[PDB]
Amino acid sequence: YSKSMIENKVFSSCFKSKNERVDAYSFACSSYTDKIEEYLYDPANSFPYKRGVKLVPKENSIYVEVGADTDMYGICVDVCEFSCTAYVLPITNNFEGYLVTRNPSIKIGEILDINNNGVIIKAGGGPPTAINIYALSDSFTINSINLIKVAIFGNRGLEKT
Amino acid sequence: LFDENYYAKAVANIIGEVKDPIMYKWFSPDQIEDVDLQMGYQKTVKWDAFLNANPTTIANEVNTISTIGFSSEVVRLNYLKLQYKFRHLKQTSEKFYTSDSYIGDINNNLLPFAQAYKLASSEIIKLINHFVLTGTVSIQKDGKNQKRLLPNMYGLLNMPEQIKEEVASGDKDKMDKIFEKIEAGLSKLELGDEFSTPMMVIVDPATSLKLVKPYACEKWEDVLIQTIKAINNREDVYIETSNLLKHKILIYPLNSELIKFKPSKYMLPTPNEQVDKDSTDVAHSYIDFVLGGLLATRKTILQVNIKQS
Amino acid sequence: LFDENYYAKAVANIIGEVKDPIMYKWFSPDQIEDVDLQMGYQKTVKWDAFLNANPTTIANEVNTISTIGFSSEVVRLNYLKLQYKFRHLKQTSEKFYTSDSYIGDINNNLLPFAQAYKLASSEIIKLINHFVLTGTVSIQKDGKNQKRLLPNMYGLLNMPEQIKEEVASGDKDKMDKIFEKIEAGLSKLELGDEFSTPMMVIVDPATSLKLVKPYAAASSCEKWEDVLIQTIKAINNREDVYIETSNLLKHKILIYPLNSELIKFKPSKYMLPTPNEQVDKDSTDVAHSYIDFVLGGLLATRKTILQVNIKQS
Amino acid sequence: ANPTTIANEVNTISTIGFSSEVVRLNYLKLQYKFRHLKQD
Amino acid sequence: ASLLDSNFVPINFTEFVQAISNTYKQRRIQFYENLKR
Repeated sequence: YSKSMIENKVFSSCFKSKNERVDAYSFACSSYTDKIEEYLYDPANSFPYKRGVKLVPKENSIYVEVGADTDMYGICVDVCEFSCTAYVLPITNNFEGYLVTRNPSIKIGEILDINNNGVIIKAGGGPPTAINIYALSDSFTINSINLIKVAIFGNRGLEKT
Repeated sequence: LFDENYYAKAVANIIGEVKDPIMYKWFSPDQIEDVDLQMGYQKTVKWDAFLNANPTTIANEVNTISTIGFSSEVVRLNYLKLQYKFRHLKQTSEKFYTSDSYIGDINNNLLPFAQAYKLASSEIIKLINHFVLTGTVSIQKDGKNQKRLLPNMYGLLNMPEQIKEEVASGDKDKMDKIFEKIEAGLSKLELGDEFSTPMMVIVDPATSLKLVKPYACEKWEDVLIQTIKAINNREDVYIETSNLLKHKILIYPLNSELIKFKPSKYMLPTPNEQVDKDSTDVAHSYIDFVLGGLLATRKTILQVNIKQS
Repeated sequence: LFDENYYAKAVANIIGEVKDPIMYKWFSPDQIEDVDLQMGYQKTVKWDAFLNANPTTIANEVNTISTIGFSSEVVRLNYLKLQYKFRHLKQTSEKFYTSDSYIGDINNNLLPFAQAYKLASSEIIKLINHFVLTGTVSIQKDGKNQKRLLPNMYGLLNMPEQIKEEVASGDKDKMDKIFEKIEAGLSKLELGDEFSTPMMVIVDPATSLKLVKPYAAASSCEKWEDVLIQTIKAINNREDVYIETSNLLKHKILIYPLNSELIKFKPSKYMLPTPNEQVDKDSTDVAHSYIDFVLGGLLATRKTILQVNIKQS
Repeated sequence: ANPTTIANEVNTISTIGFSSEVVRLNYLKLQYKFRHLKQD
Repeated sequence: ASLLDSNFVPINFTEFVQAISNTYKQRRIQFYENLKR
């Protein structure tokens, strides 16, 4: 898929709850001194936008591919499809923003984990979580893709259950 | 300054395209008085006088004359400073994104500084209006994840020591019960000698729909207006509909001696001097605003809440 | 501005000491035309006409006349913006690192901004020349770890739909076999109606050294270079033929006409290195600067480039 | 490293390094002694 | 509007960049004028 996604016959119809857009600005709270890196991504394997990515050093360049929490390099916050370039916030930096999830029913304050597809899921799935992820809001569906506001702050000392 | 600060130049050139806040319609021109304070608290002192005894008749010789006393009251108001950040294109980079009849990256959702500032200012003004009407700060339709605010920072709906009426969920569709509660609140209202003043009523869209129903060839709105005219010395009575309210009715006078808005003269959005820059074409800018400053006398606002559950 | 930006003043003062790119010798003056773009795509439309029938004889009264049609084709080119960063010394800190013979910190490899910018610009110009000649961007002699580029971004060596010939490994020293392949490629060339134009050939140093041997029993008064020139003149309507040696090439011979109607170079006006306004500063004596450059913009008609590769393995 | 493609927001950019080489030339003094007749 | 002309004084960085581009174009033109194959 894509982020921008088209001519319309008519325009689409308060200030509240207007941020529920797939192409919304990922950082709920931004900050200067946040490190952002550029990498290449596979244009036919998996679309890394708003997903946890890992570094795959290929024979021609270092790419980023959707990955699990065990081998996560960071979070892909934006993509330039013209150059097929992914922008990554390293895991060493804090993040507070909207990410792609696969569970349409997640409550606030729950512990979360990133799966092999770079997707937010409940931490009770069984895999030992290695990152501190907490749900700051209930998951909402855009009609279909599920998004959720999360706070990610570093790695977890001892893997939980 | 305009020879050096392109952003200040653009803000000056486009400041006039931001529409006026709708909160001005809820107050009289004399009720609003700006103050000089960004963040902190300000103490307002109100003086009064009273008669100690009956006046003294001046006849022949007399030295013992009745006296007039004085009293004072101190009120503290809190003001809060808030900020927002937005991204935009750079001035030296706008030329490479000036397309036909528009400027900016449609794919990247990047806009020129002037347009971005205008949109951000409009959104912040909407938020300020919501805070003034309600007294709470939230960005969700459910009204949750509210930002905790300082004490002595109240809106019209949540101001304490006012008349509060509740309509039970079983009577949520009975306009007769709603009007009975409204009459009870109006009876409990205390305006004293300042009763000769125009009155303002704010209602939600559902209540607005219910009001135009026939009275049980007369309308509930007409009956309410007559009832309010009975108490306000038959002055003007204004009715307003706001989507920021839900199952709430607000009634209050427009007299500057009872309810006064003393906002900071920096309350409306103002650009900040700091602009984030790097080697790319994307920059960041900051907008400041100030919240707080509503003062009201006791028992001068009627707030009716119609419970839904 | 020069009263406020010492870096801009120094760049203006020292910009003239950067040598011109060597890629200018591979194109005619008319073949290069600047464009105003940094990143994105640009479309070019070429118009053609054709005859529908025989001409109509005009005699007495005629209302029906033979018509002439038209056709068009669209070509899309891509451009890419790239940047580099380099550290240097703060302007006010140069006096504390001035020496009797030089300025800068040898022990820490710190230079004045002017010299650092000159060296970085020279390196970037070399990289741009390599990209223009070969069509790939890399910093390794092996040629691997290539930076992925945009589509419709090609060089003279990797332009698709051209004539490619391969001299086998066993004949890597047989100049006769090399000339056989060259003649086959020249025969396969299709210049259309623009054949009467000068031609340009670029060769590696090894091939250039082989080209000065007497023509082969060895023949006198004639060289392999002369034989090649005559062969190319046999197809270019006896026009001029130029030969160049480039160390960037390796066992490669590139032949193409110097005609703007067939091959054109429309580079961005900011293709050559340009300083960036942003300068990183802190409480120390070390500052950072940025240089920008734009790549892309080579257009060529199909089947007008001959690329002969001599195989070693 | 390879150059950085400036698109959208990025602050991590490939760098260009510098080096300084010091060239030293050594000069040595040498002598011979030979016998002759005072002023076979 | 070129760095070759010492009488030219840029006002801002955009003018400086334009002058740099014009200087590069003029240098290329001069090289092609002086070139003799």
